[PDB]
Amino acid sequence: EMDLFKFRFGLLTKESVQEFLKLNDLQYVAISEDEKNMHKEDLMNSSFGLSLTKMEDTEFYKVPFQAALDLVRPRKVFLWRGFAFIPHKDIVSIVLNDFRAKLSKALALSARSLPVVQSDERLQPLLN
Amino acid sequence: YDPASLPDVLPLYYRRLFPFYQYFRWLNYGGVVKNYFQHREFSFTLKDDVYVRYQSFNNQSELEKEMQKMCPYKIDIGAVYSHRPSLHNTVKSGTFQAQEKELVFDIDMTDYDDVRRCCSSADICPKCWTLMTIAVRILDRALAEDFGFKHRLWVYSGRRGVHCWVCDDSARKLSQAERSAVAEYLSVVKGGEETIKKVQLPETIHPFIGKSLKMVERYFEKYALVDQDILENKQCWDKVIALVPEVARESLLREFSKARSSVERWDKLSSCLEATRRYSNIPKEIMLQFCYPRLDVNVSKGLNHLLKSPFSVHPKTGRISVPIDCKKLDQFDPFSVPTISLICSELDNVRTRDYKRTSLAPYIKVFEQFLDKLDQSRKGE
Ligand SMILES: [Zn+2]
Repeated sequence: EMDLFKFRFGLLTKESVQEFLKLNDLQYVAISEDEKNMHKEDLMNSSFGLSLTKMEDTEFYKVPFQAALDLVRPRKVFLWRGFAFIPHKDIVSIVLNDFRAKLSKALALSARSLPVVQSDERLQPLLN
Repeated sequence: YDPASLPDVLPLYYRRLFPFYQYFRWLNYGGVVKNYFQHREFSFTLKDDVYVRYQSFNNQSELEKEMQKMCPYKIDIGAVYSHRPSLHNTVKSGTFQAQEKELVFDIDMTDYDDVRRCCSSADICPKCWTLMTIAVRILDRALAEDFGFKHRLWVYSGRRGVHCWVCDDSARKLSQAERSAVAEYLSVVKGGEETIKKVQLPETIHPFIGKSLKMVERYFEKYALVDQDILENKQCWDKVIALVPEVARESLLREFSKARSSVERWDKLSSCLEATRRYSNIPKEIMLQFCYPRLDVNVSKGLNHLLKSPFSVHPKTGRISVPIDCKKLDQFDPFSVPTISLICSELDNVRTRDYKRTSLAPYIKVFEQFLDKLDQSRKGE
């Protein structure tokens, strides 16, 4: 399942990606334009190899710093008030982590709810 | 101060001066989480260097009792575990886990020895304390701006440096990996005694480094050019020459032969470097190598780390580990910090207000303000 999910994420355009990150209340940023202008210089000096105009053409996301460990640790993303401002490869990893947690929990619950299904002969030859 | 007099004074202090009420307010964190104070680890160091850990207590009364009974020379606060440390023998193997602890930093003057000229080892003087004065500002600002930690208690270590306790609920739930990330983010001066150039900034200055250099600049002229006199003679400015590319070194030497003041030598060095552009950050690298705090990532990485308790008594200086008010930082003097002997003399010169008659009072007041802020945050939330 994880493999499949990763592939599908790899095929998502940035817009679609953000849509997904919103629909599931993952809330990984998206900063406003006004706040972006507010921290323009900080953002410019935060992201490596980002040009002024090209930066104007890009939108960042706000994430709790506990999820950007690999970025913060070498100081390649600006931190302000406990949130990192991450531009538009690693994110899939965090998403997958969440997914895996959830899925494991779900499987446990399903194994806990097995007796109700074994009585349905129709579905026993298949599932078993 | 006579350290043979330590065993005489320790009980009285622990009986009539150690602020137990506020101490319990702190470590109990408003009772919100059950077993929070009851699962806290303490460790005691008694006479003749006898060390005990996995000490836990039921409430303030038990703590006051067992402490007044043991009369420990050192008190260290540790993690909050999954169960009570006192019963760690009873917990099934692997089920005894450190779960929460304040995020702590230890800055020790001894780690600055290769770059200070006034003192060495455990000696400190007014000429070198400005380094600590810089650190507290450089670090605390980050902790208040980059990470958003709101409840930060700075404490004098008693002799060589300062500790910081970051006690926000978020900061207490940080994993080991998150702590290591925080430590590495704040850490710039990397390397041991075998490396000469310990700071290599990239072409782009990360905003954090810009703000740390801005903080450094305000103090640099007084600390390095006036007090430390890092360019007094050849034996010292040879180091700074050793920290810059050889190409201009000769050009500098002759100039340093015609300069009478280290401020003049700094002006000359800055001008020469500016004339010489990828090296435009070299002066900043020198300033950082002489001013930026050094952090032992092992102190802050591990959850199970036992750090000197506030209001402890230093076994050698006798000074009290007193909180430092951030606003009045520039007025802080590590040599005027009350010693245990002074506060016992004050105590035997006149129930819950006895400490208000000693020189310890304003520091307990700062601690009380910090705890009031924590209580406001616990309520408002
Ligand atoms: Zn000194």
